[PDB]
Amino acid sequence: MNTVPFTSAPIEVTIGIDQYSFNVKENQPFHGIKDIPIGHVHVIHFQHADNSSMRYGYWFDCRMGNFYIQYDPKDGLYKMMEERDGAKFENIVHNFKERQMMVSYPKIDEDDTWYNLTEFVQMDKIRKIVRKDENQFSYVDSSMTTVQENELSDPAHSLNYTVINFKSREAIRPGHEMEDFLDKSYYLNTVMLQGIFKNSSNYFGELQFAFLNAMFFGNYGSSLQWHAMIELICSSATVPKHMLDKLDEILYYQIKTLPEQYSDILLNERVWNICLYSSFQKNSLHNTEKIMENKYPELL
Amino acid sequence: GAMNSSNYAELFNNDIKLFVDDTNVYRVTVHKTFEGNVATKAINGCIFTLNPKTGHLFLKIIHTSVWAGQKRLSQLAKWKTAEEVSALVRSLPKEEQPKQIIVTRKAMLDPLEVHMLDFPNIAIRPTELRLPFSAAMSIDKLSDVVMKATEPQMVLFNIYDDWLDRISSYTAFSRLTLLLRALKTNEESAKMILLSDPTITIKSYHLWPSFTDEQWITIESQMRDLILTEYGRKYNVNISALTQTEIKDIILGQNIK
Ligand SMILES: CC(C)c1noc(=O)[nH]1
Repeated sequence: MNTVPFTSAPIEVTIGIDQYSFNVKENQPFHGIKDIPIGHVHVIHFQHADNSSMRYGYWFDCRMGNFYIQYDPKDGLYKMMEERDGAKFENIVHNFKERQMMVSYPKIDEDDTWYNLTEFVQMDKIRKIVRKDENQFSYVDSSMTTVQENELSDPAHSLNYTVINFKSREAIRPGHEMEDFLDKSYYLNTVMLQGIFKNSSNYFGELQFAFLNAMFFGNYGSSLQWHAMIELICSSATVPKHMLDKLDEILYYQIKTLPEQYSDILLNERVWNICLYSSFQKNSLHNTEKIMENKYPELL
Repeated sequence: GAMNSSNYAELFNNDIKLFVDDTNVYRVTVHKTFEGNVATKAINGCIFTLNPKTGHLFLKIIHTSVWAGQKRLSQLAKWKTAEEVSALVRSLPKEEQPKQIIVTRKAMLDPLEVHMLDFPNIAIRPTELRLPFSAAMSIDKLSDVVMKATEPQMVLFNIYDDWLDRISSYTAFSRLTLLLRALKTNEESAKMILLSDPTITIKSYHLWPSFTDEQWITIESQMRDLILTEYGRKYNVNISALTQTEIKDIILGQNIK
C-alpha cells in the first residue's frame, strides 16, 4: 500500500483523494495520505479554503515512482514532485507514519467504487491527454480547455481529448450524408474504434477520465467530452453487445457517485433524454436508466 | 444568424444568395383502400431554389420514382432536397456559387449543413420571414412542368419575368411575395384577378401577365384587398371598420413567422 507524504500544509485546503475528501486547517500538522490501493490510478485534488477558484490536482500511479506534495508559496499551490532517492523517501514516510501525521485512504472492503470508475483508465493514456513528458504524474485544473474548445488559447496547458464532432467530414462519408448523420455506427466503429482508439478499452478509458475531470475539477470541456462519447455510442445502431453492457455498468457507477447537488451542472438534459428515451440504444442501458429515473427524475 | 425584418435589404445586396423551400418536394394524396385503411399516393414535387436578387429559379422536379421502396419519406425528402441543392452548387462555376443559402424551414438546416461540409464558407441560415413559396405550384407554367415530368429534371426560370427592366429587386421580391401570398390564401380569386382582363396575356416566355406599371399598381391593390378580405372571413372581422395602419400591420404581420 503506497504513500504520498506532504512536506506541510501552510494554507487551509480541502484535499480530495479519489472519491474521498477532508479539510486541512492552515499550518495543521498534516503530512500526507497512506494505505493508497495499488493497482489503480489515483487523483489527489485541492480546493483552497480562502479561494475556491483554486481547484486543481494530480493524476498518478504509485507503481511509477515515489511522489510527494509540497506547497509553493510563489505559485500559491500544492505541487506534486517525484522523489528520486528511495532511501530518503522511505525514511520520510516512516517518520510521518510513526508520528501518525497521515490520513489513511478510507477504503471499505466491500467497496469497488473506485475500480468501477477507473476500470479502463491507465496512466500512459492520461499522459497523452495531458502533455508534460518530464513528470510521471499529470496536472489538471478547473479552467484547462480542450483542443476542441480551443478550435471553436495556450496549446501546452490543454486537454488533448479525441475531437468528436457530429457535423464534420471525419463523421460523415461523402455519399452517405443521411446514413452517417442519423446512424453514427461508421464514425464510432471505423473512425473512432478501429482508427483512433484501436479498441473499446481505450475509448472507455478516455470517457471515464473525462467524467472524473468533470466531477473532481468542474472542468467544463471534460463534461462536454464525456457526454459526446456517450452520445456517439447511443446514436449508433450497430454496437457490439459487450460494449453496450460495459457502457451500462460504466454509466451506472458514474451516476451513483455524482453528488446530487452537482447534478444540475454535471448532466446535460438533451443528451441524457436522447440517450435513454430516443436513441438506438434507449433499451440497452437498463441499470443506468433505473438509477437515473430514481436519483434524477427532474432531469428526465 | 437568422434572416428577419431587420436585415431584409441584405436580400438585394451583391452577395449571391439562394432561398431553398422544400414544402413541395414530397406531395401526396390521401385515400381509403378497399379494406377501409388509408394509403398515400405520391405525386411529382419540386425544390424551389430562388436567387431573390436576379429572379433566377432553379426548379428541380422530384419525380415520384425517387420514393419507390423508400421508408420515412418526410425525413428522406429533407435529405434529398439537401443532396440536390449541394449538387446544384457543385454544378455552378465558382463565381456563381452562393455565399449564403437561406432555408424557409428550420428542419432543412442540419441536412443542408451536412451535405455542404465541403463548402465551409457557404453560410446556411434560417429565416424569420414567413414566405409563401409553397404556392409556387399555383403558377400554372410551374405546376404544368412538374406534373408532366416522366423523370428527374431541372428547369430554369426567371420568376420576375422582365420586371427588373423597370423595378428594383426589392420591389420585384415584394411583388412576388404578395402574388404568392394571395395565391396561397385564395388561389381561384387570385387567378381571376390576374387573368380577368383577356386583353392582357402572358408571353410564351413569361410566367405572369404583361401588365403596364399602372396595371401592376391596380393588380397589387386587388391582391392586398383579397388577403385582407380573407383575413376578415377567417377571423370574423369587419374589414371595412379597420384603419390604414391596422391594415398595414395585418398584411405584413402575415409574412413574419
Ligand atoms: C524533497 C523532500 C522535501 C521530500 N519530502 O517528501 C519527499 O518524498 N521528499
